[PDB]
Amino acid sequence: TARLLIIASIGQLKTLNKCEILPEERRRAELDYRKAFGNEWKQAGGHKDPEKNRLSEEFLTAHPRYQFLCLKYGAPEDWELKTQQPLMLKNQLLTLKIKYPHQLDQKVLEKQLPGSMTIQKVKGLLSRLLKVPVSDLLLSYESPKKPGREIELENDLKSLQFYSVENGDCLLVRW
Amino acid sequence: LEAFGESAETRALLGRLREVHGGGAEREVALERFRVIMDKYQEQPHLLDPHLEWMMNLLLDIVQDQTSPASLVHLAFKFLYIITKVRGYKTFLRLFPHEVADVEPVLDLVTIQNPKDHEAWETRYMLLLWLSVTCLIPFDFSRLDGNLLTQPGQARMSIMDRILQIAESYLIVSDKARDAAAVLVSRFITRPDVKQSKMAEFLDWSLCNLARSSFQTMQGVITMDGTLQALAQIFKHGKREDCLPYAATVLRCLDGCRLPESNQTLLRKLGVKLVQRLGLTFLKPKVADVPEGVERVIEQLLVGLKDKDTVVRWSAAKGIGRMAGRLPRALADDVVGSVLDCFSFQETDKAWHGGCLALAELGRRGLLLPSRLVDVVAVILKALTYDEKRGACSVGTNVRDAACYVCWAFARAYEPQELKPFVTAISSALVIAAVFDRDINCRRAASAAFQENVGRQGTFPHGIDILTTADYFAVGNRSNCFLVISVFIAGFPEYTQPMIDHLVTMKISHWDGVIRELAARALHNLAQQAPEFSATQVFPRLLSMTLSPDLHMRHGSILACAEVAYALYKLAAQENRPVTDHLDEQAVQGLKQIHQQLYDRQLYRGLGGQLMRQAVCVLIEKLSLSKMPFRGDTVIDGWQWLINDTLRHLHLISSHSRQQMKDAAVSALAALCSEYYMKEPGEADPAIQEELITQYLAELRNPEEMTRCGFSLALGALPGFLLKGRLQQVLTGLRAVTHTSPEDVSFAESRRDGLKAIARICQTVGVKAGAPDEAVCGENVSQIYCALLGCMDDYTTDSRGDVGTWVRKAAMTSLMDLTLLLARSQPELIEAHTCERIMCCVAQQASEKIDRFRAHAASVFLTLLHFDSPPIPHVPHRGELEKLFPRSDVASVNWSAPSQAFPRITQLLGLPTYRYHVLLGLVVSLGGLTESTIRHSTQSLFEYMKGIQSDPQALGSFSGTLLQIFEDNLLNERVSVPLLKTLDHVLTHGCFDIFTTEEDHPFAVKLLALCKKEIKNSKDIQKLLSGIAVFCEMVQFPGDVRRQALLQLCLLLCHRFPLIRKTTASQVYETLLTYSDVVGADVLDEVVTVLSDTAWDAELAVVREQRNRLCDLLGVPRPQLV
Amino acid sequence: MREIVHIQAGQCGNQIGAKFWEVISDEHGIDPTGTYHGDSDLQLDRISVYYNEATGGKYVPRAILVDLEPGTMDSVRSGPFGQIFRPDNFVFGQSGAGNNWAKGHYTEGAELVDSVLDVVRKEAESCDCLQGFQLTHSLGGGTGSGMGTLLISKIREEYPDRIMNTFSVVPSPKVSDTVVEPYNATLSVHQLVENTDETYCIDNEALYDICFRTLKLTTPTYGDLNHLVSATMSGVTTCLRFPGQLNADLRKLAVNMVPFPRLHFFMPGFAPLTSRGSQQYRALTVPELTQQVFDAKNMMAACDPRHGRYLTVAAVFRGRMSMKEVDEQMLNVQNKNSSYFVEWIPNNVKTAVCDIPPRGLKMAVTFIGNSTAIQELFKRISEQFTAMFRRKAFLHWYTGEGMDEMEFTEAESNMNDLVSEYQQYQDATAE
Ligand SMILES: Nc1nc2c(ncn2[C@@H]2O[C@H](COP(=O)(O)OP(=O)(O)OP(=O)(O)O)[C@@H](O)[C@H]2O)c(=O)[nH]1
Ligand SMILES: [Mg+2]
Repeated sequence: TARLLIIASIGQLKTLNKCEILPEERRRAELDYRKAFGNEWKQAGGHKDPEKNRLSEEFLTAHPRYQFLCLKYGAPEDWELKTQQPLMLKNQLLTLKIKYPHQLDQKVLEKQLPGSMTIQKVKGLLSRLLKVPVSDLLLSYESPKKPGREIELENDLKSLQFYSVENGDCLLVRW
Repeated sequence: LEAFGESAETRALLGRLREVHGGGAEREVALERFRVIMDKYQEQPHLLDPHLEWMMNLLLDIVQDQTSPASLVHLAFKFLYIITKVRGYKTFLRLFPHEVADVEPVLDLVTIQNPKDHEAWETRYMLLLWLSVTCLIPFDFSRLDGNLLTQPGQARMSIMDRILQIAESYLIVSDKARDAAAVLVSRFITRPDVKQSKMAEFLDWSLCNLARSSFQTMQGVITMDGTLQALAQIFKHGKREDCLPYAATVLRCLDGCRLPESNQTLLRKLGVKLVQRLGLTFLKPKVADVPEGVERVIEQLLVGLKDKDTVVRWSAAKGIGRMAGRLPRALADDVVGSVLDCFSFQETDKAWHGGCLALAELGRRGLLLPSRLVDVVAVILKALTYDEKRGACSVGTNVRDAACYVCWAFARAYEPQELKPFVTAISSALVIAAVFDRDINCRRAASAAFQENVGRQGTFPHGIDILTTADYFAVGNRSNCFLVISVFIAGFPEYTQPMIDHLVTMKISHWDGVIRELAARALHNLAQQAPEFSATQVFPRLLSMTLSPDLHMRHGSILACAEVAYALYKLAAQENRPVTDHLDEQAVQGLKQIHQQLYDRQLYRGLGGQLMRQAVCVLIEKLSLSKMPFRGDTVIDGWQWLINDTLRHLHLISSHSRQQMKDAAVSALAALCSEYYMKEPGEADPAIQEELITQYLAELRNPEEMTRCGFSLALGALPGFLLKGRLQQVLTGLRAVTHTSPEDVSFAESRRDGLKAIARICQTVGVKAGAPDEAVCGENVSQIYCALLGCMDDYTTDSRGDVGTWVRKAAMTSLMDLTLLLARSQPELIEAHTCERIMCCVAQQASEKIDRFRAHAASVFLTLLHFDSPPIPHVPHRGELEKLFPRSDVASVNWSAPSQAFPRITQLLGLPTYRYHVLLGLVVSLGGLTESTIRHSTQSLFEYMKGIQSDPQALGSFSGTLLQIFEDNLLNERVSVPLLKTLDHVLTHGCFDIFTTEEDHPFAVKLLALCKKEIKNSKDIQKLLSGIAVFCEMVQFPGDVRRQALLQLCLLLCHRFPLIRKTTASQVYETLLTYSDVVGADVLDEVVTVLSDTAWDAELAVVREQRNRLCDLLGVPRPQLV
Repeated sequence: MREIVHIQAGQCGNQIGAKFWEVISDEHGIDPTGTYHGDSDLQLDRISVYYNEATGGKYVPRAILVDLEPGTMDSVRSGPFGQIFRPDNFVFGQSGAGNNWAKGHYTEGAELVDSVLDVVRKEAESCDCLQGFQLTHSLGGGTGSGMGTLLISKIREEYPDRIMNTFSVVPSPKVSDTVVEPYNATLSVHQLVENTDETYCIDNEALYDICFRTLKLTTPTYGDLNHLVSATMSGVTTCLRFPGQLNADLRKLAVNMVPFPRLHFFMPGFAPLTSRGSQQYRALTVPELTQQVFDAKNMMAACDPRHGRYLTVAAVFRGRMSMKEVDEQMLNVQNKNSSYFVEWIPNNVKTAVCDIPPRGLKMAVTFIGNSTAIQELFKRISEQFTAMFRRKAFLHWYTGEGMDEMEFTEAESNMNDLVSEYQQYQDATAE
């Protein structure tokens, strides 16, 4: 990780530690230097606009070979400086609404299910709730994106994410 | 297909055009629907002839309306084009309109077309053809224009002028519209007025196009092809006195264009076409003074037969045939003589196809003279047998096709008396080919020619008799032509010696092994219709071919000799005479030198060594099955040796021909031992019986695997009279191999073959009650059953997969072969415990997850259960099994399909004795990896659990059996994860909903401890996930088990692997969302938030606090570091 | 300079080939006129592998169109890129086959095989170093699959030292309503198991499900299936069409991905999944792309790699990324003690890097797996073979042409043996 920076600090370094350097090596080291120092370039007052680029002096003294790379392979985008956060269970849950075409007088129930939840567990939950057998509960869904187009959930070993389920969908239970 | 049974659908689809032309998804759907409906009649579109008009008019009232938008008009023209590709334009355009009021409406539509619009090419195609069907009008284009000086300032352009400017522009395009431009000019320049007005202009344009264009620039080649096609069509559909004036300049330009040397197949074909179109303009049409250009045309068309492509050869042949039909009878002989030069020795096979095509074209018109019969025929006899190998590929198919075509064209080229001299060489050729030809196209090509010959002429020997049997459909299967129809044809004396000669000469020396085997099997039957000719003429022939340097020829000749010997022995066996009556001393003397002439030339090495070994083994088997007179002669000692060496070098044989080699060697050994190793009636030779048996037994311990595999089957093929007092040793030697030793761990094929060998030996000797070392008796029957059952638990799993399963297969076919034997001799030997164990093992091997072994097991079970003569005694719930699998339903069952097997196998749980094994076998499928098998097994298991869920007794016994199976396979990696997954599924389905009522059930109290002991110190990710799921499903049981499961779920939440940490929380969330009574509502909004906010994949030290906090909420004691 | 002769038989095969050619024409930088207006040196670095060198710098494809009817041959000739193809590269007949394997393999197929081999040899002779042959066709039709198998056998007999690739397409009831599609599917599989080196299984049931659910299409047509197939094909041959540090050889790739000569069937996948028209959505990172490409949802086959065993895996990325990132990701995925551990990626993936992403996307990834789960597909059609062969339904169409019930039994036995070998090797120790 440091070697790539050294080659990125010198422009005519064709050999380092008794090892020849190729265009592939030069490009790898130049892409790593931009991937590592993009975030700081935004905070230092950087912007892709060729007339709104106003960087400070400390960032230039620490990275005096970052402006040439900005023109060699363009400036880093906003979608390239957001890779430093992990995931939580809160960010895997899907808020859906439970409906019953046979019983419309019932209230609109809402639940939160994981993304990797199999259809078997959902069927078991519905059976334990409505007290209906598992073999007598068929499952479908509808999305605000595709209205009036019902899909079937005949396979039980699959997950909700495989069926392209997303936040905001609505499940329909029949028996 | 008798009629169009989709009229309403097509009508509705056509009517929906006016309300689907604004759609992009529905438009494509309707197009794809119209295409699949019309493609059904692509092989016989004539059935749609009665409908053409109505559909055409429908599509026309949409493109012939003034309120029609461009998009709607484009779909109608696409449909119109779809009907012109299936019926074709030449036949579908005759119904289009042709009234004088359709000349300007169609030319004006042609003048609003976008040439750069590639999406609307069908529109332009349909436009040009319509404009061309409107140039037939019998009036001058001048009468239609009326007055051109009506528009002051700018005069209107004439209709004929516009059409000339439309054709010239479309004749240089790169889409399919250029082909529609070729059909337009053909009906534009070939009329009177246009001929006098624009013919010179169009000719100058074409001569300029072929004077500036090239075959290298892409657009240049586009300009060349279109111009050549237009010129060819004009010269074809053009008057001969308006054209002949321009034939001199067209050929002079084509000669300078240099087409033969150009690297384009289409350009050369069109060029040859244009050359043959100009050639007939110089001669007068005949109905059956030679300018100099005719010689140049012939010299060009005789060089178009040696082309490298068949598309040009066919055109050259057609041109030669059309030219010969117009020239006088004198030049016809010279043309035929020049065309015959294509069949020279230096000429390649490509030149032969063109020559035969030209000969057929000449014969179709009846131009060949009688003097050309002794020569032309002499060539055809060879063209029908053209089949050479040029390196790695074969050639001769097109040659034989053209030969059959020429033969089919001789039924009208000569009188019945003119061709009377060659009805003995051509009838033999046709028949021979139609019978032995390799390709099916040639065979049916020879079948049609013979039919035409016997129909028109009818002078061939037995024409109707040979045509009735060898018909178009009878010669479909090649196997039927070699073994059946061949004998029927040989029944007559006119098709016996020639066919046998053709088979022994070429087919025996063929390059394909299957063809050689088929020819040998055909000669086997043909020898019956001619024993003397096959014993006095064919046998010396094949015997001399066994000494050939060619490997394939040697193999074929050896096979032919063996088959002829077997046929002669079978034929002689009828009259009760020796086989030596047919073969002479010299013949039986040469059958004792084949193997010594091969072993002395070292012809058993290399890739041909296996083929030579196979041939010699087949020959030895056929000679031993005939009782030949080689007893006492040392030659026998040779044959035997050649067998042993094979069993010693099986690993040298390729992996694609070792099983067949071993089987053939075993069969030869069996045929030899039961013929040349018998001292007296019922006894055997003491020296050989001892030496062979000792050698084979000592060979079983060779560390090599293939050697043991071969010697096993060798022992399993010896006769019964040679084991009258050595069974106690052979059985022990075979059982010593069936055992799995530390060194023979991955040696499964050896035991698989030993089991099969024990089956065969037990079947041969039979049962004799009292004689242990002679036959299967009540003393050596238990040991056999114990050795066979010890190979049923072979679950050896290596880097090659579950190879042990193979052995299990040998245990299902072997154990059967023994049982069925005892019932047919001494049923008392079939003990009750042994039969019950065999049945339970068969049940377990029929409830497996693999589909081909499971299917084999069910068939064996049905065969063992459907045995009534006599009925196998001691069958648990025999009546129950019989009612569950009735004989009527077994006739159609897909045991290999899990759907048609698991619901029928799950019912066996009802029987106590089967309930345990059947479940142990079904656990692997319920917890395997196959998705379809898992689904089917789970469905079939729930369908049976639904019948005993409300029964405390049945459900309790089922749970006890499941837990006993789990305990018996404790710490077993092959049964731990699958059974855990099965338990997880059963718990998720809610089958044990009755035990969840009370507290602390004897079932879960020990199931949880067993799961803990199974998952204690486990690194496998799949095992950890299965354990977590089981511990997250077992929470439904209240009592101390719930608190212990919660403590385990808290312990697992803080595992070494962050993936496990996340999965445990993800599953605990679902478990809490499912069962609400496990946690009260006072501490429920405190658990979900901690599980959703806490990042279980972060630092473990930080997650320990959150995890410990979830132990103070759930009420679980907080563990510590021991 | 390794040249590969492209081939495409049947309507579906011709359409897939035309779509793939039109897709790669925009990536290489060759206008439909037949010239190169590309501005990248990397484009012309390996253009000879699929294009010939003619006068005036005009690039001519190496494709060979073949059919038994002319309709589809005419549609491609007038397509957007119908001029680059040579006029004499179009071989066709008139009657077709009729959804019958015997009529498209033994009669019309063997009748037009001569004219097809003519052009095949004419094209092969114009190559400095021929590497192998590629064919695009289907398995639910007569002409297509029949002529495909016949041409494969002929090229194997005449050129045993050449590699063979077949992007066969498996039919599905949800796309076609023909009853004799199982028989033709079983015969083509039997022929390919004997005369093939690589077979990219492209199920027509997975593509339909993707177009219906993922793309959220009301009534998907062949245009939503051919685009996906062409995208997957372009993603597969990314190394064979552009430079790369990884070995981009076809023979070595097949040898590494064909450890078993009967289990040479490969399931192909590609993320992110896009439709027609709308393709510029966002730029997914390397982790997201690797998670989506190995997902059963982005699989062109109806089988899930998770339900089996990973024998060989080949991954190819394209966009603006360094090999170090892919290596670190792939090494951390298999690390059981890391925070990014999964359970559907083996411990050895042949990763590749490229700097030429497809059109409308900044980054893309392709995956090819020799997993045993493909056996499930082989069992999906087999069941149908039992619901017809036992009843002898439509058997007079095959026996009347020349075929024997002995050919059907042999094909069924071969399929059963293949399935058994797959299921047996699926239970091998992971040492
Ligand atoms: N994905 C896809 N499948 C197609 C397409 N066209 C046809 N198919 C499938 O191909 C199978 C057989 O049809 P084709 O390949 O068109 O037929 P052919 O191979 O030309 O054979 P013949 O009709 O006998 O001449 C069917 O199962 C169709 O569903 C296509 O464009 N895309
Ligand atoms: Mg078709």
